[PDB]
Order: sequence, then structure tokens, then C-alpha cells
Amino acid sequence: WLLWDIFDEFLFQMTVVYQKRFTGRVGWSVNEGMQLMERVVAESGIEEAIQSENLDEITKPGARHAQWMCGFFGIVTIAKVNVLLGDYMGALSALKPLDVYGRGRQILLVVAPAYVSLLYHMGFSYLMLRRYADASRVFRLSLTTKVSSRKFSEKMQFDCAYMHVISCILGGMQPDNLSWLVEPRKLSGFEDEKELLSAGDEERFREVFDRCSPKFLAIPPITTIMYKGTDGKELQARLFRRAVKQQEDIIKLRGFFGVYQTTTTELVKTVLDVDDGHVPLFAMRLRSRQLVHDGSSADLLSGSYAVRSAIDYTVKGENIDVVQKSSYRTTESKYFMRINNLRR
Amino acid sequence: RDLAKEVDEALKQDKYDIQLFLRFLKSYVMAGTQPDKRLLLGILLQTLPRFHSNDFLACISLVPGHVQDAPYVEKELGTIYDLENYLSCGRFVQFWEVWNQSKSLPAASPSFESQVRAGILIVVSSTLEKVPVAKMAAYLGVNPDQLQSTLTEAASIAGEAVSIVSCDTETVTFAKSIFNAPESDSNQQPLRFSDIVSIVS
Amino acid sequence: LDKHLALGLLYFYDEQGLDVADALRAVQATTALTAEGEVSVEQERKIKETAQRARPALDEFFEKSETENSTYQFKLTGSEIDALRSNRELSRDVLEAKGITSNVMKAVMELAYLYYDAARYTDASELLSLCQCVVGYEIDQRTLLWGKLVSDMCTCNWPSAIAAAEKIRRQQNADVFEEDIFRVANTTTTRERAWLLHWVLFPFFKGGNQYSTHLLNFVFDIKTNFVYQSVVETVCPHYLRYICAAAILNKQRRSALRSAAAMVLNVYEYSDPITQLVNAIVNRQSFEDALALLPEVKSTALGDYFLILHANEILENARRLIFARYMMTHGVVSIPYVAEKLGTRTADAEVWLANLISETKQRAKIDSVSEQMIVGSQARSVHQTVLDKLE
Amino acid sequence: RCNFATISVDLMMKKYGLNENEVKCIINDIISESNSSLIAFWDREDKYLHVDRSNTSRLQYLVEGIAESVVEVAQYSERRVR
Repeated sequence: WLLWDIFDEFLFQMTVVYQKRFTGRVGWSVNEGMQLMERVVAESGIEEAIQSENLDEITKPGARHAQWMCGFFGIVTIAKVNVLLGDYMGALSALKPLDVYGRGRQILLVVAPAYVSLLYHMGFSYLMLRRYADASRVFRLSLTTKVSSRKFSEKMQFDCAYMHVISCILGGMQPDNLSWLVEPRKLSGFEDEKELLSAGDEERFREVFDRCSPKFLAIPPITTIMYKGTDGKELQARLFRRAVKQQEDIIKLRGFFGVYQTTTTELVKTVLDVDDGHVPLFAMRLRSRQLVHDGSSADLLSGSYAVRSAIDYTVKGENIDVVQKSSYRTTESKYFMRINNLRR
Repeated sequence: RDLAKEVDEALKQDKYDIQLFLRFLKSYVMAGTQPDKRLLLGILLQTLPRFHSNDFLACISLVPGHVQDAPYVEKELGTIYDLENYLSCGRFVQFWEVWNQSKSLPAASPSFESQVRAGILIVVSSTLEKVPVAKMAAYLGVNPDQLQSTLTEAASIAGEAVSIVSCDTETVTFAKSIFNAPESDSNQQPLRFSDIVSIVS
Repeated sequence: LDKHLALGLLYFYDEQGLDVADALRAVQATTALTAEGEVSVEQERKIKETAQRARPALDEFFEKSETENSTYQFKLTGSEIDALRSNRELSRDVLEAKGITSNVMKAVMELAYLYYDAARYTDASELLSLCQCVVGYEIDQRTLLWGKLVSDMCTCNWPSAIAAAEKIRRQQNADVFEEDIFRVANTTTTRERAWLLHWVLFPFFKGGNQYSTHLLNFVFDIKTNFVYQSVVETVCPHYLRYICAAAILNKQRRSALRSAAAMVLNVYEYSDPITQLVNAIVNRQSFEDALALLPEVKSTALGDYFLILHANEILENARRLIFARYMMTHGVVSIPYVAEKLGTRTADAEVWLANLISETKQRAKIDSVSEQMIVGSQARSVHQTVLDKLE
Repeated sequence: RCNFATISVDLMMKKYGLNENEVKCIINDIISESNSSLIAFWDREDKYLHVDRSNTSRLQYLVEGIAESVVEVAQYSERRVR
């Protein structure tokens, strides 16, 4: 009754959908709504039934059968894989979007809704692969106007925001302001939060952890029930926590310097003592590996240790030139387009 | 039944495939009455020659908290997990001081020691540019003499070549080098001017 | 609230530190003798610390102690106050929601209650707190208001203090503001201000909380609705000096030095000078003189006035501030002459400067490879900034 | 034109033109700044000012362009309400 009756109804509905999908190929159309709604409901229904392997494990090989049979012409075949991949995500796994992406029936035709669904999964894959640099760039940009990118649950906007926040924190990047009244104060807060996370807090690490573990598993939520789903969440949380902790330590080493990029040995040693309670040759050894691509080990007798980190690209005047090349091209491009709208 | 033999062979003959292992782990996640200690330990002990890799993250996702907790299921998995973290974070010295060889799986892998060293060398080659011969040896537990006889090759990327320095600084191995990952033709001064004049005129 | 003028003189004159010999005609108008315990006695403790001690203090102690053992035995007409005195549980209970008044009256209660001091002081505060909330009571606006002031005064033992801190910013600020037609006049404002200062900054006395330096900064000041007219009238030199010290100790609101500078000048109407000089030179900005002044002032005062307590922090903040300004622009300046002044070997000084830089109040790198501190540009990138602003 | 000053060091007190002062407290307070258009990299050790104003006229030109942009921006804000 209440929650439980609705669960049975969803499980029934999904089983009937899989039966129809296996039988036919024209039981869906190329309307953006149907493919998105089916995916969201399927992901929700798998997650809800966890923890209770007896349902999900019976559902998944029948979802597989429907997946391996092609849809009708259009992106409908891709849509069936996107459902199957979504079911896999809720059942734990996040490395198989690579297999899905490479599939030879999804490079034949690509129409924008199925790209978005694939990209969502691929973004989780990139996070697991620790491709912080690539993920953050894509996520930082807003969604491109095509046909759709959400429809039925618009919590997808928050989902995208959450993933960008995690990728930026990992990669050594952040927002800048350009919006409303709120965004100044918000930006300042974000910067502070990142700094605190690196070097101290406790509470920031807790907040970061709670947001992050959320994305490894993917969301839509289970809908917490006392018994079963609790145990589910506990197992998941511990596994993710240990990994995120290890990543946090690497970030902290990569964030401290003697306010120079070509630090003297003594400055490095002081930074190592502040970072951890060990001698600063033991931790120098750990820093030269948990801070990537450093010439520091070779600087030996030299004492010119370097430890480096990324800096903003070509400088000062070049940044102005890049803007003005864009401006030149835009003036021409806009002129031609304005003429074209009245000449054809 | 096939997958289990493939894990044993992956130790025993020094083979690896991520997708087979990922499937086996995906079977374990879905049905948690299937897992066997030795096979899972084998998967973990084959992630240790494969570092640096996201293989470890894939294992973390697909094996429940209870299973990777050592006293709950009474398996060596947590002990392995600690060793894995020590290898991955470059804490090679710590790994060596808690080293064992009395487990059945290391015995039933010939050349276990060399495979672990290969994993360490992969981590060094990716995240360091230039390493001293002695420093490199201290990561691997090996004598620097025997290390030289392995490292010296005519392709640096297959085995880091000597860059001998008489007196002064210690002899290093090349390995990667200045501006092999910093810069992408950014931050030298701009060559824009020639382009800028041409397109406005 | 409020009052008293002789008491006020005793107060501020001691704080200023010129002398004590002062009277304090008293007692007036805490009460006679009612809560707590006594105001005069608190002043006496401060006096004793300043400079030994004298006849008034002895008199005050006697007054505090008795009237009277017999009266003490007599008090209470029933039917709580007990477990030492109060009924802690009852105090908690009288909010949630209890608000519609059993019997009616606590008129006889007041008569029984009034006694006092002894001082006894934590218990006395607790009892007062219990009386305050009934809530419906009857009796009274003004009597209750006086009671609120007493709670604020003492005890400053921290659970009472944190409670009183919340009460001051909800109650007292509102009370001062009009409407009600027309209250509270100059004396009340001055008295309230004095009590707040005593309760936390650090006179000698006692102060600091966590953190309410902030509270002091917030109230005397802040423009919605304003006064600062009250502070000026009629002639609070000691208060101004204390405010300067507080600003340095805090070390920011946002606006910090500028606000302080404006407040300070107020050129000669009453103007006390040792703290004032440190702040006024620093904000203006001369760097030689300021640096010298800060040790001299620190050593000179102290003086009396121990607590000590906060002033170690003040010294550190001040040194950091002078240096941060000195770096900023300016050079592209070194570093050995910085190290020598602040006084230990070069590396400790370098790391100290690096800590100023690491706060994102400056863009700088330090070369320890030539002992030069180098600042960015950033203050100034001119054309580029404009392009960004437009787009 | 357009600066430089402290020409030299000691002369700066001497010709401007009362002898010889606090020196540093008077000279620093008069020069300081930083508000408005930039001065200084000031080195007090050698008592030499390395202004590097960048620039007088260009700043004014940029100010005119900013001023023109704000009118147009506001004008077009009202049009999109309408």
C-alpha cells in the first residue's frame, strides 16, 4: 500500500515494456519524449528494487534480449541500448559506456536526444577514468540547442551542475562570475570551499564526498526505505569514500607550493612538513609521484626543484589578440548570415 | 568456470584483459552469493602489475563494502586493498616493509616480483620526468647494478636509457624530459602578429 | 535601563588609567540593594588591579555581604527555588509553550525575590533569568528592562554570557530605537555601551567570547538606522581608544581601517593617544614610524590592564598588516631588512611573508633564489580589463 | 610629462623646498596613492620611483568607450522590456 503498490505497478509496467520491445521494433517512435521517459523510469525502477537482487537479475537478461535485437529505422535501436546501459548503471558499473559508444549500430545515425543520453553515461565513464581535464571542459559549457536534452525530470540540469562541480574540484579549476547578483557571493563561497577542502576541513570534505558518491553510482535516487536500500547505500558509500580520500590527498600535495614554480629545496621541505608528519625526503619522494610530470627528482645537487603546475595560456597581449580575431570573424559571419536570411 | 581459469592464467602466464575481469566483477555485483576469495584476490593481485590504471576503481564499484572489508567476510581483501593504495600512491617503501610471499597466489605466479616491479616502473614513467638510478632502484627494492642491466635500451619508452653525468649530480635515466607535458606551444611569445596583419589587410 | 553618573565616572576614568581616587557617591540606582552584585564591587576589582585599593572597596564589600542574614533566612513565600537555588528545569520549561499564566501574579514573588546580592552570582544570575520569563507576569515594562540590563552586566561566566549576547542584540538595540515615544536619551545609551564593552572586549575585567569583538564592532555604528552622535556626546576618549584596539584585533569586517580612521578624527575633543597613533600612522601609511610604534605601545601598555590575553594576538595582526601594505605596491622589494626587523633568521621571515601572500589579498611570488619578493601586474592590465568588462 | 619624479633622492626635499624634514613620512604620504590612475613601483631604498603609468590619454579614451557602452546597454535593456 502507498509506496509498495506503485513499485509493483512500475515493475509490471517495465516487464510489459520489455516484452513489447522483444516482440516488436515499432513499439516506440522517434519522439524525444518516449526514449527519455522510458530511460528515466527504467533507471528509477532498477534502483528502487535494489537491494533485492532477485528482481533485477531476472529483468536484466530480458532487457539484454530487447537490446540485442535492433529497433526500427531511426535512433530507436540506440534508445534500447541507452535503457540497458541505464539499468547497468543503477545495478553498479560505469566503465561499459565505452563498449556502448563504440558500437557499430550507433555510428550509422546520431540524432540529438540519443547523443545526450549517451553523453550523460560517458561523463560518468570519464569521471571513473579520471579524465578530469577533458570532463571539466565539456561540463562547464551549457547544453547546446538541438531538439531536446531533457524532458520528463528536469533534475538533469542539477545532475549536470553536480558533475561539473566534482570535475572542477578534481581538476584544479572553478567557475567565474558573469551572471546575476547571486553569482559574485556564490563564486567567493565556491573558491573558499575549494581552499578549505584542500588544506583543512572536515565539513567541506564531507560535503564534497556526499555530492561525489552520488555520481559514481549515477542518480536517479533509490528512494530510501528502512531495510534493504539502507544496506545498499552503506556498502556503496564506504567504497567511494576510500577512493575520494585518496584523490583528495593527491590534490592537497598538488596545491601547496613555496609561492614559486622553481622552489628552493628548503621551501619544498617546509611545505612537506606542513602537508604531513614525516621527514621531508620521505614525503619528497611521495610528492614527486603524486604531483605529475616533475623534473624535481633530477634536482639533486642543483637545488632548483620544480614541481610545477598549470598556468594560464599565452600572455598578456595574446589573450587580447584571440578576442579580436574572434571579433573580426564574427563581424563578417554576422554580415553574411543577415544577408542570407533575406537572399536565397 | 572459464573466467576463473582466466584469472589464474592471468597470474600464472602474465596475461591481462580488463573486459573479462569487468564481466566477472559485474557477475559478482549482481549476485553476491557467487564470490570466491581466491579469484577476487587474483583480480586484485593482477591490478597491482597494471598500475597506473582505473582497473582498481572498476573493482571498487563492483564489489560490496562488506566483501572488501577484511574481517566481515574473513578474507584477505582489505589487506590487499591497503597494499594497492601503497603502490598507487608511490609509497613503495611502506609496501616493501609489509611484503609477503607466503600466499599461494604469488607462489603460483612465476616472476611475481618482476611483475610488481613492472607496475612500479609504469607508475614512474607516467608521473616523473627524469629519475636517478639509485632513486629508481629504491622504488623497486632492487640493487642499482641489476637495474642498469634491465633499464639500458635504445628506446627510452620501452626502458629508460642512461643519461650519465660525470661527478656532480647522480646519473639519471631518461625517461621524460623538460616540456614533454608542460606547454603545447603556449608561453612562448605570440606569433599572432603575422596572421593578424594578413587577415585585416 | 540605567544608570548612574558617579558610577560612570568611576568606570571610564579608571579605564583611561590616569588615576584612581575617584568617587562614586553611591548607592544609586542599582538600587538599594537589589541585583547584582554589586556594580560598584565589579568596579572595585578593576581598581584593585590598577592600583591598590582603598577605603571605597572595603565599604563596597561590606554592603555586598549584608543587609542581612535575617532577611536571607526570611525570603521566599513559596513555592520553587531549590536545587541549589532554581529549578533549572523550570527555567528551561517556561518556554515551550508556557505563556498563559498560572494563578495570576508574580507580585508577591518580586517582594520575596528582591533580597540580594549576595554576590552569589552565578546562582543570582540564574534566579534573575527564571524571573524574567513567565511570560505574562504581570509587572512590568521598565522593571523587566532594568532586569535585562542586570543580566547583561554580570555574571560573565560564559553560558550566562552567550545567553546575554543574544539578548543584547535582540533586546537593547530595539529598545534604544524609537518608537516608543520618546526614550531612551543620552545617559541610557552611554550606560548600555559601557556595560557591553565590559562584557567583552577585554578591559581588566574580562572579555572575549567566541567572537564578540564582532558584536562590539557591529553595535555603535552601522547605518540602518544610525547613531554615532551618542558615542561622540559627551566625550568618550577611552571608548575611542578601545575601538581602535578592537578593530586591529578583529582584522576585518571589510572596511576595517577606513572606518576606524573616520571615527578617530574626531580630532581633539577628547582623544586618548597610544593605540590611536599605531592605527592612524598605519592607515596613512608611513612604514618606518608605524613599525617602531607597535613594539613601543605593546611594551608601554599592558599597563595595568593585564590581559595580555588578547594583546599578543593584536601584536601579531598589526605586524602582518604593516608588512602586507608595505609589499603590495611599492616594489618588487626584498627581504633581508624585513627579516632583521621581525627579527629571526631569513627563512622564518620568508615563510611569514608567504603566509600574507597566500590569502589572495595580493599576487606575488617570492624568489628564495635571490631573496626578492616580486609582485604581479595586476594592479594594472589596462586595455584587457576594459575588453572583459564590455563583453 | 607624464611622469618621472623624485629627481633625485635628496633634491626632492631640497628644491620643493624646505629642509630636510621627516623625510620619509612627509614624502610617502604625499605620493601615496594607490587610488585612481596608477603610479608606482616605488623603491624606498634607492628612493626612486618607477611609475610606468600606462597611460594618460589611453585611459581617458577607454573611459569614453565605457561611458558610451553603458548608455547603449541601458537603452537596449528598456527596449527588451518593451
